[PDB]
Amino acid sequence: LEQVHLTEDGGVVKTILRKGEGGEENAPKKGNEVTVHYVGKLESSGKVFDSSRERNVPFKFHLGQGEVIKGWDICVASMTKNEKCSVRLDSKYGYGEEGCGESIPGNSVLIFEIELISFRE
Amino acid sequence: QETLEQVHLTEDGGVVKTILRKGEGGEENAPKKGNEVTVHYVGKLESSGKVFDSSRERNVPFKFHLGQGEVIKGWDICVASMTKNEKCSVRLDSKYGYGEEGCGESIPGNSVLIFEIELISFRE
Repeated sequence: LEQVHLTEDGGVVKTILRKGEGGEENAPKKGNEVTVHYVGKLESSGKVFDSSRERNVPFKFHLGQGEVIKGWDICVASMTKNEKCSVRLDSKYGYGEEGCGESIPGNSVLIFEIELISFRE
Repeated sequence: QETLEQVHLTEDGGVVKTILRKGEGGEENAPKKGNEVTVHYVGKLESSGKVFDSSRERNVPFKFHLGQGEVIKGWDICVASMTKNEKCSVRLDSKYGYGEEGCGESIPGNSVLIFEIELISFRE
């Protein structure tokens, strides 16, 4: 087991499933475009609400710029190339009391399996 | 402040586009279902005027595949109607946005959204 508490409130907890390359040169940096695959589920039901794997299209975003939910910017910033994790996000690090659309109720804990495939600038 | 034509893209008034800058003419200049489009956008709540998301602030154009349901419905409908270099303002009723649930701290349930969208480019 390695369950990394990335925030001190226990709201972002990254369980490492497969260790990445591990280097200092090996983590993305702020403003980098990252490429990931992910599978997102609600903790409450365990049901998947979004999967880039199902779409067969890797997801790209720019790190640390608020293009994704807070818990993603925190989690991905902690990953190394080829790392696969399962991250548990309290609602404060996801969509909060409001929720998001039909699939994510208010105050939902989200669990994402994230695999960091590559990054560049 | 110019008097600008509004283009209704649905029969229910829920997606209404105002062209601020006309894009390039022709069909070669309209994106097709499945194309990767690149846009800049600024999204605000109609009720308060608060900006909830802006690719312009990030200085990073946003890319998605058109017509796949990978963006809110009003975006699939609006961008399908644009041509290269068009800049528009589109008003989305919540049916075409985030619905009764809303989306995070900045988008309440049943919110009308206003997006300024610029279609920068697209490709297969």
